[PDB]
This record gives sequence, C-alpha cells and structure tokens, in this order.
Amino acid sequence: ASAWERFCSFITSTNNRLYIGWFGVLMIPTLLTAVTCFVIAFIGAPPVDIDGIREPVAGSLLYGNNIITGAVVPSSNAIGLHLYPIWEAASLDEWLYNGGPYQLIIFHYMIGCICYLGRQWEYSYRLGMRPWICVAYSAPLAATYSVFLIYPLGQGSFSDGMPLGISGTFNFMFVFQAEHNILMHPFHMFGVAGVLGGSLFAAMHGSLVSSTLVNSRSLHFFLGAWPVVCIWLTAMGISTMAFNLNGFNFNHSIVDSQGNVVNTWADVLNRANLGFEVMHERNA
Amino acid sequence: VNDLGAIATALFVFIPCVFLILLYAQTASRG
Amino acid sequence: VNDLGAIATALFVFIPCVFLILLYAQTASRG
Amino acid sequence: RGWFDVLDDWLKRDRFVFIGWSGILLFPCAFLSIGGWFTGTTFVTSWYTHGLASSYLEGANFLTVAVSTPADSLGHSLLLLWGPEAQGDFTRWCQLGGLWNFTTLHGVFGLIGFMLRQFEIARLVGVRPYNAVAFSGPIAVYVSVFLMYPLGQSSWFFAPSWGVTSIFRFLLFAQGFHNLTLNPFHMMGVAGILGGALLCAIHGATVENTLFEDETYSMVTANRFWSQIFGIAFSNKRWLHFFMLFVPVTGLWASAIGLVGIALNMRAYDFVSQEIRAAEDPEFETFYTKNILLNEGLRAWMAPQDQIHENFIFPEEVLPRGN
Amino acid sequence: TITPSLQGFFYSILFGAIVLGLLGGGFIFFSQKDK
Amino acid sequence: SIRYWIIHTITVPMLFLAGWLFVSTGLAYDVFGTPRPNEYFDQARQGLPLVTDRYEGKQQIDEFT
Amino acid sequence: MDVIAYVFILACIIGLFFFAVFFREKPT
Amino acid sequence: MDVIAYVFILACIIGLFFFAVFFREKPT
Amino acid sequence: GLPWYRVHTVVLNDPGRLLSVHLMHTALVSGWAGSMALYELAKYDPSDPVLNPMWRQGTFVMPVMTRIGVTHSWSGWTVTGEPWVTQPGILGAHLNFFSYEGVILMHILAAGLFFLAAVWHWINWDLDIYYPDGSSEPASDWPKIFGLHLLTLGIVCFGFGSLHLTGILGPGMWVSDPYGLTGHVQGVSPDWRPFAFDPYNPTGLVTHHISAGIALIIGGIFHTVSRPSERLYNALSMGNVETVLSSSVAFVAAAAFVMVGTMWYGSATTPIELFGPTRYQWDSGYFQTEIQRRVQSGQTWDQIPEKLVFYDYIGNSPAKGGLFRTGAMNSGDGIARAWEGHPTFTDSEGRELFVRRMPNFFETFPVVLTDKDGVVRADIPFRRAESRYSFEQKGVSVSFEGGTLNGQTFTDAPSVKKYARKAQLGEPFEFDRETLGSDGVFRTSTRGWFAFSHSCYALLFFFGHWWHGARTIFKDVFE
Amino acid sequence: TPNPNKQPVELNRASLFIGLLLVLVLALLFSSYFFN
Amino acid sequence: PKQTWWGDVLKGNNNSEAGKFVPGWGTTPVMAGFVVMITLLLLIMLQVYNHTIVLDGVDAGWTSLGGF
Ligand code: CL7
Ligand code: CL7
Ligand code: CL7
Ligand SMILES: C=Cc1c(C)c2cc3nc(c4c5[nH]c(cc6nc(cc1[nH]2)C(C)=C6CC)c(C)c5C(=O)[C@@H]4C(=O)OC)[C@@H](CCC(=O)OC/C=C(\C)CCC[C@H](C)CCC[C@H](C)CCCC(C)C)[C@@H]3C
Ligand SMILES: CCCCCCCCCCCCCCCC(=O)OC[C@H](COP(=O)(O)OC[C@@H](O)CO)OC(=O)CCCCCCCCCCCCCCC
Ligand SMILES: CC1=CCCC(C)(C)[C@H]1/C=C/C(C)=C/C=C/C(C)=C/C=C/C=C(C)/C=C/C=C(C)/C=C/C1=C(C)CCCC1(C)C
Ligand SMILES: CC1=CCCC(C)(C)[C@H]1/C=C/C(C)=C/C=C/C(C)=C/C=C/C=C(C)/C=C/C=C(C)/C=C\C1=C(C)CCCC1(C)C
Ligand SMILES: [Fe+2]
Repeated sequence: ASAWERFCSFITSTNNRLYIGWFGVLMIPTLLTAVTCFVIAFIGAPPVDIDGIREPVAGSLLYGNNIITGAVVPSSNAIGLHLYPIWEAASLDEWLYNGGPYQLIIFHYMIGCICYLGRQWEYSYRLGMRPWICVAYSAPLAATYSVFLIYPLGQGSFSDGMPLGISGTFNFMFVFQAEHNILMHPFHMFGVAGVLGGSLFAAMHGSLVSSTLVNSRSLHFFLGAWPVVCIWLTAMGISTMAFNLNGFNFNHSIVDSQGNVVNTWADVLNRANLGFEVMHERNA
Repeated sequence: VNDLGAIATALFVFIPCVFLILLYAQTASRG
Repeated sequence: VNDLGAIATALFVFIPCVFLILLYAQTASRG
Repeated sequence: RGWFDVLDDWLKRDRFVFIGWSGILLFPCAFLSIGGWFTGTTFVTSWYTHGLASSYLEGANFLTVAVSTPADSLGHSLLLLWGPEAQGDFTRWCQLGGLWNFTTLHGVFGLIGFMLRQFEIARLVGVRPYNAVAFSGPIAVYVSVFLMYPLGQSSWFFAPSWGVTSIFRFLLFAQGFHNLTLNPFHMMGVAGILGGALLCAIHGATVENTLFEDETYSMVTANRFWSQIFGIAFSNKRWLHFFMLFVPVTGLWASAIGLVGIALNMRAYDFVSQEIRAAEDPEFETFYTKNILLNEGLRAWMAPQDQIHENFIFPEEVLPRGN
Repeated sequence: TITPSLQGFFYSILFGAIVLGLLGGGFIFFSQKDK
Repeated sequence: SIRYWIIHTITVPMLFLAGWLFVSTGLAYDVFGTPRPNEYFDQARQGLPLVTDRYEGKQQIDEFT
Repeated sequence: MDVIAYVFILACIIGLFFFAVFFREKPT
Repeated sequence: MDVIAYVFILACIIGLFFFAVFFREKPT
Repeated sequence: GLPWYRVHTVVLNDPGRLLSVHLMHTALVSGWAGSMALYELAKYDPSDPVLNPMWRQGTFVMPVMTRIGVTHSWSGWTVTGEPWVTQPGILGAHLNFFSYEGVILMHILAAGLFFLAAVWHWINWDLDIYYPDGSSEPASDWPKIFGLHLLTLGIVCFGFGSLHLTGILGPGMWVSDPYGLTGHVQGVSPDWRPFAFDPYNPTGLVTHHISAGIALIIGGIFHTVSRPSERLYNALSMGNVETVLSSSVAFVAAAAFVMVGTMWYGSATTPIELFGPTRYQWDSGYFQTEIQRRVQSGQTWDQIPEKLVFYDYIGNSPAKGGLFRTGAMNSGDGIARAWEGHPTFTDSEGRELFVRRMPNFFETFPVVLTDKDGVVRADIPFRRAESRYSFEQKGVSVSFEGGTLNGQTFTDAPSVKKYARKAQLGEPFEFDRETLGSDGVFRTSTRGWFAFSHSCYALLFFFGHWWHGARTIFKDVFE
Repeated sequence: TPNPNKQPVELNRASLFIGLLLVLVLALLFSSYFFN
Repeated sequence: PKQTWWGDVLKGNNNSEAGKFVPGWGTTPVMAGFVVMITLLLLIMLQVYNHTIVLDGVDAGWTSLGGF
C-alpha cells in the first residue's frame, strides 16, 4: 500500500466510470486543452492572416459567421512549420493574428488521438480480450494525421493544413483537387469503394441479423477488415500526394491522325481543375 | 410593437402549460 | 437575418423535445 | 393443376440460382442494361453530342470511356429506337445517344426487379424482408440522380453519363453550379455513409476481439469495454443490428431529398447575411466567400466546353482569376 | 390521320407483343416440358 | 470432360476471329457511325458536328456526314 | 443573436452528453 | 401579428372550456 | 407499451375508431385549407394584376381556387382586372356568395362539422354495424366498401366534368391565350376527337372527367356486386386493411409524381396567369420570340402589352430561386412598378450588338455584348482586370424604346454597365425594395414550391408503400 | 363500455437520450439555414 | 352495440358478405385485359405528352391554347 502503488491501483482500475490508464493520463489533459481552445477560438477569435499578406480572414461566430461557414483558420503562411507557442510570441494580439490557436488545437488533438488509441489497447488488456480494436482505430487516426500533419509537412507550412470548420473542409477539398487531381488517384478510388462498400456490408449484415433473429466468424472479420484496409489506403494516398506524387493524368491523350487533338472526359475534368486553380493562387 | 412581445407571450403561454401537462400525464399513466 | 429564423429554430428544438420528455415521464411513472 | 401452377412451381424450383417471378423482370432488364453499357463504351462514341472521344475505337482508356448522355436539343425525349428521332435507324439511334436511355431505363427496371426478388425470396424462406427495405435506399438514389435530376433540368444532357471520369465531371459540375456541399441534405447523406462505415468497422473489430475461446462473443465484455472507453454502448443486440441497418439507408434517403431539391435549382447556394455583409465592406473574408469564388471560377472555366451546345464564348477578360 | 410517329408506336406494340409472347411461350413451354 | 472440348475448340476461336474481323474490316465504323481516325475532321473541317434540332436529328447528322 | 441560438443548442448537447454518460439506466 | 397571438390564446381558452365541460373525470 | 412509432395501431382492429381518426384528419385538412386561404387574403394586393399577379405575391391556394371559378372577393376586387359586377341575379347565381371568403367560410364550417362527427364516432366505437350477424369480432368487407366509395367518387367526378366544367351549371374553368394575356373563367365543351389528348388544350379535361367519371361508375357498380376471387383474395390478403393502405399509398405517390410533372412542364390545368411561367419558356425564348415577332410585325415597342414583357423577365423563372430563400418573390428582387423599355446597345463604330441572356443554370453570368454575327464586341471584364475588348475602351451607348426611359440615351459608363446587367437579366424593370426590405436575391414562384414539395412527398410515399406492402405480405412474420 | 384495444405507450431512458440527440443535432444543422 | 337506425340501414353493405370469395380465378382473366388496355392508354398519353407520338393536327405545346 505504498502511496505510489495506491496511485497506480487507482489509475489502472476497472471501477472508474471512465477508464483512465497511463495512456489516458496523457489523453485527458491534451484532449481537454484542445477542446477548450477549439470552443474559445470558434466562438470568438480575431481574423487570421492566412495568406501571410497582412490581409486577414475571419472565421469566428462573433465576427459574423455561423456554424456552416465558421472555422478555425490555419496558422499564417509566414510562420511555416515553426512552432508558435504563446510565450514565443511578440504580443498576444499578434499571436492570434498569425493563427496560433490552430497550432495549439491540432497539436494537442493529435497527441490526444494517439494516446486514445493507446488507451483503447490498455483497457482491452485490462479486461482480458484480444487487443485489436486499436488496430482498427488506427485507420481514421492515419487519415487525420494525413490532413493535419503530413500534408503541411510535405507542403512546408501549416497554412496548407485543413481548416477546423465545416466550410473550411470543403475549401480544402476543392483546393486539393485543383492542385493534385485526387479524384483520378487510385487510392482515393479505393477509399470511396471502402466507405460505400462498408455502408453496403453494414446494411446487409444488419438486415440479415435483424431479419433472422426475429466460417461465420470470418464474416465479422471481413466486416471489420474491409473499410479499415480501404481507409489505410486512402490515407496513404493523401500522404503521397503531400509529396507532389500526384495521381493519374490523361489530358491531351487522343490526337487526330493529321495532328489535331480530340477531347475526352479527362480534358473536361482538367479544365474544371484549371478553373479551381486559377481562382486560387492570388498572384503569380 | 416589441419584437420580443410575441416571444414573451409565447413562452409565458407555453412553459407553465407544458409543465402542467407533463405532471398530469405522469400522474395518469400511474394507476 | 430572418426574424423568424430564431423562432423556427426554437420551435424545432422544443416541440419534439417536449414530446419525447412527456413520453419518457409518463413511462417512468408507470412501474 | 393448371398451366399457372406448373409455371409457378417451375419458377420456384431449386437451381444454381433462384429465378422466381421477379426474374422475368430482373434478368432480361439487368442483362440489357449491362450490355448497353458495354456496347456504348466499346463502340459508340459521343463525338456528335458532347464532341468527345469516349469509346475504345476512339482510343480511350478504361477511366475515360463513357456512355454519354443524349444531345441537349432532344430535351427529355425518350429516344425510342423507333421514335421520331431514330426512326428505326440503328446508327442514328447510337449517335444521338439512345444508348444512354436504353441503359438507364433498363437499369431502373432491373432495380425494381431486384427489390421484388428480395421480397419473393424473403417470402419463400419466411423471414422479415428487412433486406428489401434496406435496398429501398439505393433505388431512391438511382431514381433521384438518373431520372428526377435530368427531368428537372433542360435535357437528359445534364444527367450523369455512365462512366468514371464522366461521373467525376458530374460531381464537379454539381459543386460548381448547385454548390451541393453546402446543402444540408447532402451533409446528412455524408454523415450516414461515413457512420455506416464506422459502424461496420467497429462492430467487426469488437466481435473479433470479444470471441469466446471455443451468439459467439461476450456481449457483456463488449458492453463494458465500450462503456468505459467511449461512454455509451449497445446493451441490446437487436437494437445494435437494426441501427446498423438504419443509419446508411437514412443517409441515402436524406441525400435523395437533397438531390431532388437541386433538380429544381431549389438549392442552398448562399447565405444571405454573408452576401450582404461582404457587399458592405470588401475586407470581410471567410471560407464560405472563397468557396463562392471557386464556384464562379469553375462555372466560368467549365461552361464553354461542358455545355458545348450553348456556343458560349467568354474571352480571357471575363474569366475570373486571382489577379 | 396516321402520322409516322404513330405508325412507329404501332410497330412498337407489335414488337413488344412479340417479345413478351416469345418470353412467356418459352417459359410456359419449358415448364410444361419437364412436368 | 472431353466431348464439349471438341465443340469449344472448333467454335470459340471462330467467335474471337469474328469480333476481330468485325473491327479490322472497318465494319464497326459503319454499324455504329463511329468516325474513322481521319473522319473526325477533313483537312480543314475542324468544326464540331453537334446536333441543334431534336426533330430532324438523323438528317442533320447526314448533313454532318 | 444567432450566436446565442447556436451556443444554446451546443450547451444543451453537452448537457445531454453528461446525463447520457453518468445517468444511464444500468444494462441488465 | 398581435391579433394572431390574441386570437390563438382565445381559441385555446375555448378549447379548454370544451374539454373541461365534456371530458371531466366523473365525480365520485 | 407500444413504441412511439406504433401508437396509432390501437385503431387497426377497431373500425369505428379508425373512421373517427379519418374524420379528424379530414377536419384538420379542411381547417388548414380555410386558414391558409384566409391568411393569403389578409396579405394580398389586388391593385396590380399586371406587374404584381398572385404568383409574384407568394400565394399558394389562391391559384388553385381560381383555376375552377373563384375570382372575386366580397370586398369587390376581381383578379381578372375589373371590379366585380353582380351579374348574378337569380338562383343558380350563388356566384356572388362563392367568392374567396365564401369558400373560406364553407371550409371552416366543414372542419367544425367533421371534428364533431369524429368525436361522436370516437365515443360510440361499438355500434352494432361494425359487427357481423353472429360473431363478436368486428369484421368489414373491404371489396364492397371499395365499390361503394368508388361509385360515390364516380358520381361526383361525372358531375364535376359535365356540369361545373362545361359551365352548364357551374362557373366553368380558367382558360387563356398562348401568352397569358386574357384570362377567363368560361365553360368548356367536350370533344372525343384525338386532339383532346393534347395536355395543353382544356377540352381534354372535361372530356376526361366525363368519360373517366362514367368509367368509375361502372367500376363502382361492378365492385358493389362482384365478389373477389379466391386466388386474388388470398394473394392480396383482401381481409386485411393493411393491403388497402399499401395500395392507396402507392396510388397517391403516383398521383403526386404526375401532378409534379404537369406543374413543372405546364399544362391546361396550370395556366401561367395563375401559377406563373415555367422554366422552359425562358429557356426556349418563348416570350422573347413572341415579342420580337410582334414588334417585327410593325407594332411599335411602346405598344407591347406589359404582361408579355413581364413574362420575359428572368426573375419570374421558377428555376432561379433557393431552398431557404423564404417568402413571396417580391421579398426578393422587390415589387415591380414600371418597365424601363427595350434597350439597344451600340459601340463606337455604330454597330448594333446584343447582350447574351443568362441561362437558368448560372447564379452569376459574365456580361458579354456580342455582334449579332457571333463575334464578341465588348464586355465587362472581371471585377478588376485589364482588357482589350472592354466597355469604356470601346465605348457603348444605349437607347431605350418605349417604357419609362423612352428615347433616352445613357452613355455614362456606370449607367451603361447597370443597364447591361439588367439586359442580361431579361427585360429592364423598375423594382422597389424599400417597401419590404427585399434582398435582391431571387425567389421561386408558386409553381416551383409545388413541384419541390410534392416531389419530396412522392419520393417519401414510395418508401411508405414498400414498407406497408411488406407488412401486408409478411403479416404472419411481423408479429 | 371500455375499449379493449387501448394500450399504453412506452419510451425508456435510452430512447429518450437517442431522440434528444437526434433532435438537437438536426436543429444545430438546420438553424444555420433557417436564419439564412 | 347500439342498434341505431343508420346502422340498420347500412349493416348489409358493411358486412353481409364479409369474408366471401368465389373459388378459382373468377373474373381475374377479364381484369387482365383491362389492365393491358390501360397500360396502352397511359403509355400513349405519355408519348403524346413526350412528343414521341405526334398526332395529326395536335401540337402538344402552348400554341394549342389558341381558341380561348
Ligand atoms: C472534391 C474532391 C473530392 C470528391 C469529389 C470526393 N472526395 Mg473523398 N473521401 C472519401 C469518400 C468519398 C466518397 C464516397 C465520395 C463520393 O461520393 C468522395 N469521397 C468524393 C473517404 C473514403 C475518405 C474520407 C473518409 C474519412 O472521413 O476519413 C477519416 C477522417 C477523419 C478526420 C476521421 C476522424 C477521426 C477522428 C479520430 C475523429 C475524432 C474527433 C471527433 C471530434 C470526436 C468527437 C467525439 C464525441 C465528442 C462525439 C475521403 C477523403 C478525401 C480526401 C480528399 C482531399 C477528398 N476525399 C476529396 C474528394 C481525404 O483526405 C480523405 C482521405 O482519403 O483521407 C483519409
Ligand atoms: C368494371 C370494369 C372495371 C373498372 C372500370 C374497374 N375495375 Mg377493378 N379492381 C381493383 C381496383 C380498381 C380501381 C382502383 C378502379 C378505379 O380506379 C377499378 N378497379 C375500376 C382492385 C380492388 C381489384 C384487383 C386488385 C389487383 O390485384 O390489381 C392488380 C394488381 C396490381 C399490383 C396493379 C398493377 C400495378 C403495377 C404495380 C403498376 C406499375 C407501374 C409501372 C412502374 C410504370 C407504368 C408505366 C405506364 C406508362 C404504363 C380489381 C379487380 C377488378 C376485376 C375486374 C374484372 C375489374 N376490376 C373491372 C374494373 C378483378 O378481377 C378484380 C377483383 O378482384 O374484383 C373484386
Ligand atoms: C415515411 C414513409 C412512410 C409513409 C409516407 C407512410 N408510412 Mg405509415 N403507418 C401508418 C399509417 C400510414 C398512413 C395512413 C400513411 C399514408 O397516408 C402512411 N402510413 C404513410 C399506421 C398504420 C402505422 C403506425 C402509425 C404511427 O404509429 O404513427 C406514429 C407517428 C408519430 C407519433 C409521429 C411521427 C412524426 C412525424 C414526423 C410527424 C410530423 C407531422 C406531419 C409530417 C405533418 C405533414 C402531414 C403530411 C403531409 C405527412 C404506420 C407505421 C409506419 C411505420 C413506418 C416506418 C412508416 N409507417 C412509414 C411511412 C411503422 O413502423 C408503422 C407500423 O405500421 O408499425 C406497426
Ligand atoms: C457505387 C456504389 C454501389 C454499387 C456498385 C452497389 C452494388 C450493389 N448493391 C447491391 C445490393 C445492396 N446495396 C445496398 C445498400 C447500398 N448500396 C450502396 C452502394 C452501391 N451498391 C450503398 C452506399 C448502400 C447503403 C444504403 C443493400 C441493402 C443491397 C442489397 O441487398 C444488394 C445485394 O444483394 O448486395 C450484395 C447489389 C445489387 C445487385 C443487383 O441489383 O443486380 C441486378 C443488376 C441490375 C439490376 C443492373 C443494374 C444496372 C445499373 C443500375 C445501371 C448500369 C450500370 C453499368 C452496367 C455499370 C456502370 C459502371 C460505371 C458507372 C463505372 C450490387 C452488388
Ligand atoms: C405535427 C407535430 C409534430 C411534432 C414533432 C413530432 C416529433 C416526434 C419524435 C421525433 C424524434 C423521435 C426520436 C425517437 C428516438 C428513439 O426512441 O429511438 C429508439 C427507438 C427504440 O425502439 P424500440 O422498439 O427498441 O423501443 C421503443 C421505445 O424505446 C420508445 O418508443 O428506435 C427508434 O425510434 C428507431 C429510429 C431511431 C432514430 C434515431 C437514430 C439515430 C440517432 C442518432 C442521430 C443523431 C446524431 C447524429 C450525429 C452526427
Ligand atoms: C475483371 C478484371 C479485374 C482484374 C484484371 C482483369 C484484366 C482480369 C479485368 C478484366 C478485364 C476484361 C478484359 C474485361 C472484359 C470485359 C467485357 C467487354 C465484357 C463484355 C461482355 C459484353 C456484353 C455482356 C454485351 C452484351 C450486348 C448486348 C446485350 C446488346 C444489346 C443490344 C443494344 C445495346 C442495342 C439494341 C440491340 C441489342 C441487341 C438489344
Ligand atoms: C369547432 C366548431 C363546431 C361547430 C362549427 C364551428 C365552425 C363553430 C367549429 C369551429 C371550427 C374551427 C375554427 C376550425 C379551425 C380549424 C383549424 C385552424 C385547423 C388547423 C389547421 C392547421 C394545420 C392542419 C397544421 C399544419 C401544421 C403542420 C402540417 C406542421 C408542420 C409544418 C409542415 C410539415 C409543413 C411546413 C410547415 C410546418 C409548420 C413545419
Ligand atoms: Fe453481428
């Protein structure tokens, strides 16, 4: 009953309402920090110079936006990959102006996510069950790390990271499509197949069980495995596109015998990408 | 008139009413 | 914005909520 | 025993596959739809309707073949092989895009036949036909996208051409012109699909990781695990599986209502207060406004070639840019 | 007076009758065969 | 087993060649109206043959042809 | 005032989470 | 719109009278 | 207890209480009809029938009333553009009573009566009729009840077609010209020649409701006498009311789809004087073609009837609205007051060019003034860009024929730009927003709201049909 | 004469929480459009 | 079980022949023909509305309103 032993028996105990565990020891502060800063910076936060051009972009509720259009703007383009802690800032108002809250939120959130995976494993151990829920959870984890961490690393700044907002997500998707043509990348096709097929198999399994309940184990194995594998693949696809290894490109493929070019659907898709791109790229 | 006049009247009508109806319903369900 | 936007949102929030709470209360009072 | 009873028993007899009465509608229609698509990709081109090379003879790729939609001038003509357009000439029927109508209509009747088939099979086995009700969602999506949408528009030309890159063109067109991503019904559809995938994944993993060392898995351990890890858990198996059924289907139906709304240009294209506030001062910039700008750009840069029939001519001066 | 479009529709009824008749005839005939 | 092998050996390559010759002899272009690689444009007919009328589409293509 | 509507709905959601976590009827 | 508020309250009162008259629990 | 989504099954086995809830639903529906019409009357502007018709004003039920006879109001005004004359003088001239308020009063009265009947049938749930001669279990014969109902509806359909629609003993129906100029409520005469199948010729409607009416009467009589067949009776489970529910829901969904088709594509039932122009009349240049031919037919520009030019505005199209842009159209671009007149544009060289009109699709369009020969002459470059074919660099005057700006010539570059944008929005018009605080963004007419709402309803009711068919066929399993 | 067909209506706690979550989430999603 | 007057009037229509059916197929063959008939009728109308079928002198459009 050493004080240290008593503490350990408290944390690694299956009688709390929510299991804490050693991974949860890191999970709780980081997640609480991320949630608190996200709430604060989503309700009210100054406009952020996303383009690093002294011109700001607002995203908070008190500055005009609603839930659909509000967001937490990524840290400024001038910062690059530099960590921007509050104590490493010239002035609080400036630190907000450069987009520090985004950095705070995403870093605490990513650490909390990986610790949450660890906590899942730990409790599976403490209860005496095979410890592979965490393996399945590793897929959406990979996806978030792709959009928030790996893509900015490949692109050199967190200004290319995903905004934390509903409309920011769509803006990110369209700019990503413009610059990398993700639709014609096979890994995203695997991901689309994964989500749609996962819904299909979920509906089929639920209908069958709920209809007759009024190797079969391999059935549930396949249920678990299919969408997880596809999400791993599409997360890897995003990560590869973060290193300028873009998808397929079939523009200007068929040419007339004399030398003219006959259009195909890929050219229409490329022209749509061209529109998205030229609307992007403020200057050149 | 007051834009909040209608809202105040509606909430005054509604809140005690839903309270009373809830009490009566959870009384009558019981034997 | 729409002056009726807030009213529509409030009634949407409230009516199903009071319905559900009433059903649960008159369920739980009964054994 | 009249001819009808003989026919019925013959249909219901066990074979490698089950035909049933539904088969009489499903198999011919499904086979014709598939054959129409294969023919349209292999041989027929869209050089006369969209001015594209969407066939293998043209030299296209598997990702660029497409049974392209009929021309714009035909409106919503059914394009029968013997109609006022084709007039019995097979080649003109193909060039005008009649293969699109052939494939889509026979697909509709194949889907109807499949739902009837599931009704019939559940009737034979003697279990609740939740499978048919589940399949009702895909039929809603199909009817909303391939029939109701082009019917609410000017012509079949605006329907999704059967393909891969053609479907991608349809997605980008919908974003550019209807701003679909901002539609709440599409948001419910996305939530339904992603939640269905989530449910499949975690249900499979849980059942695998609570297996008894021999239904067949410790429901008690699974319940406690999820309660103490996530907070909430299913304590009822029937509810668990009905929920798995319910979520993706509901997502599909919500998206279907979203798609029928945009078929009438009854689209949630913008937020009025944001437009007003942006008009007042030019400094006010949010992500929604930049999405609007992207939509303007995509419309301008895609319209001259997507809707080639309209003979749009936009010079370089009028094309929006980030200057 | 008959127009080309109406005549086409009449030929459609002919062809549809033929298709349905051949399908139904095949089904009923084969069902009767292996009684 | 063995018997059907004779029939399939005699037939399947004949069908394969049937499709092969259907493409090679240029019959497909006539059947489906698909232009020959030189038929997309003349030496200067670089305009597109797009149908503008619903009622007389086949004749208009005949003009485009 | 929209901000008040959004914040009120959100606070109600959080309260619902609190009650759904710590006050669920015991499974049995 | 005040007229609508007044008329709605009044109609609710009349409905209350109808139910209080023809649907009271029997005294005993 | 029952789950919240099955609470109403407690009337499945009780014919009396089932009838009671049907009567209550009918009371609600009739009450809504009355209340909605009352509200529309209380928010209406009869002064302007030309540049502010009912469809511009967010009316929903008024066009449906007006379709088959009701035009005037007790306050006097008619919708056809004349104060109502009490042409009624005798019995069979109730026309002075059945104005909008008369219909409202009758519907509210029906609501009350149906509510009272519903209360009565709820209390007296155990009438002897619901029970057979010698069995305690209530049991109804659905086939004969269907026959009786069908016979009643056939009689009413035949009466509607032959008396009301023909105008023999009724107001007739709304008819109009191909361009929505003259709108009468006149009787129609039925003709069985094939052109009565033209959906835009009203003579079909009467011809339908007569013949179809008779077809129902026969169809009623047969079912009032003929028994079902064991085969069908067992297959469809005619002893179980759930099958009636399934089939009825399917029928109603099909009806909704057909109605949406007619509403969106226009027909004789939906005239543009009532519900507004379709979205295809803008696409096909229907009104622009007509006007251009009329002016080209020697008439001067100022002599063009203003309804015909209002129809050529794109703000009237039902395909320019939004899902959450609420209220009447006049809450949008504002209420029109005057037509500025047909504008024409000329460049420095004096060549006459035209502005390309914005299609239904585009929320915004690039303004491009092009030579009639297909060569772009001038334009308005993007928000801030340097140009070579430009508005000012080339210089453009605009001159207006007819209307408010008659004979005028604006060469002020902001003025030319404003009227260029107006010209690409159809016909230039005087719009007021100060009265209503209008938002400048468009809204859809009555036609669009009908199409959208009932397409959604039909889509949902198909799923309802599938579910209830499933619960009928699988009845032994669903318990 | 009493009606046999009367039956009570049941809704347990878990169902209440599920319903409230559905309602609140739908309200949050659609308010941003209702305010337009 | 009140023996009202209207109940006396209508009970014969309510459930005199409740649960009675004729054996076999009965009129079902005849019904078949009727269905096929309407299956043409509706079809024709659709095509007439669709401008697939063009009846002589029947211009399916707004021009047919001429005469009112
Ligand atoms: C416009 C370009 C485009 C189109 C048209 C398009 N996609 Mg995508 N697309 C997909 C489907 C899809 C379908 C079915 C589809 C057609 O219907 C499309 N797409 C279409 C999915 C397979 C896949 C996305 C699936 C997906 O969402 O992946 C998981 C990603 C995340 C963030 C999961 C988050 C996990 C976190 C632990 C959550 C915990 C925090 C939460 C607050 C906790 C709350 C708890 C409590 C309080 C309630 C996808 C992607 C993705 C992208 C991108 C850039 C795109 N896309 C782009 C497109 C991914 O990065 C991305 C990708 O692959 O990277 C992972
Ligand atoms: C008197 C002559 C006649 C008339 C006018 C008439 N009936 Mg009948 N009739 C019925 C309804 C009815 C209605 C609703 C109705 C008026 O609208 C009529 N009838 C009218 C049913 C109650 C009953 C049998 C019910 C019954 O089984 O009907 C057949 C079954 C079904 C599923 C209907 C088929 C529907 C399809 C799913 C539609 C799919 C649409 C498609 C996707 C796209 C369309 C394309 C288009 C362009 C072509 C009946 C009978 C029956 C008969 C007979 C002989 C009749 N009738 C006769 C008539 C039965 O055997 C028989 C009987 O048993 O009498 C007691
Ligand atoms: C949504 C698809 C659908 C349609 C359109 C539909 N049903 Mg059902 N349906 C019934 C009647 C019915 C009628 C008379 C009818 C056509 O008029 C329909 N249905 C139609 C009852 C016999 C039976 C029980 C009914 C029953 O229990 O209803 C209880 C419902 C309650 C307390 C509220 C539900 C909330 C709604 C959001 C109401 C919103 C207001 C309204 C929208 C205003 C617009 C009016 C109009 C335009 C719609 C039934 C069921 C049931 C279901 C389900 C899933 C459905 N349905 C579904 C449908 C049962 O479980 C269940 C079942 O049978 O399980 C045993
Ligand atoms: C692209 C996505 C997608 C595909 C390809 C798909 C495919 C399938 N779904 C089925 C079922 C289901 N899907 C369901 C829910 C869903 N289904 C979903 C998404 C899809 N479902 C989603 C997201 C859900 C969640 C709600 C359920 C509940 C079921 C089933 O019960 C059923 C099955 O049994 O599953 C195993 C099978 C139906 C078999 C059939 O009709 O044969 C008959 C074939 C016919 C009728 C021909 C159809 C012709 C089509 C419509 C048009 C032409 C298509 C071309 C030939 C190919 C074009 C390809 C290009 C576009 C690239 C088939 C494996
Ligand atoms: C005209 C006036 C109309 C007024 C409004 C009427 C409103 C009626 C009530 C509407 C709401 C009903 C809710 C019932 C809720 C309820 O009790 O559900 C639980 C219930 C359980 O059914 P059982 O038969 O097991 O038990 C029934 C009893 O518990 C209650 O009757 O199942 C369903 O209702 C099936 C559908 C579930 C639907 C919800 C599934 C999704 C939940 C999560 C979604 C939101 C989160 C998304 C995150 C991204
Ligand atoms: C499968 C796959 C994944 C792994 C790699 C691998 C290379 C193996 C790859 C396979 C690739 C290959 C070579 C696939 C070959 C696919 C093909 C072309 C299959 C095609 C079968 C063709 C069919 C049905 C055509 C049927 C045509 C029909 C009815 C015609 C219908 C008709 C129409 C269209 C017009 C009117 C007249 C008529 C007759 C009614
Ligand atoms: C009681 C009495 C007896 C003797 C005769 C006398 C006349 C005195 C009689 C009195 C009768 C009177 C005054 C009857 C009045 C009846 C009335 C006003 C009935 C009600 C009509 C209102 C209805 C349906 C409600 C519709 C509301 C719905 C859909 C719910 C949601 C809505 C839907 C789903 C569509 C979009 C809009 C909204 C609001 C979201
Ligand atoms: Fe399972």
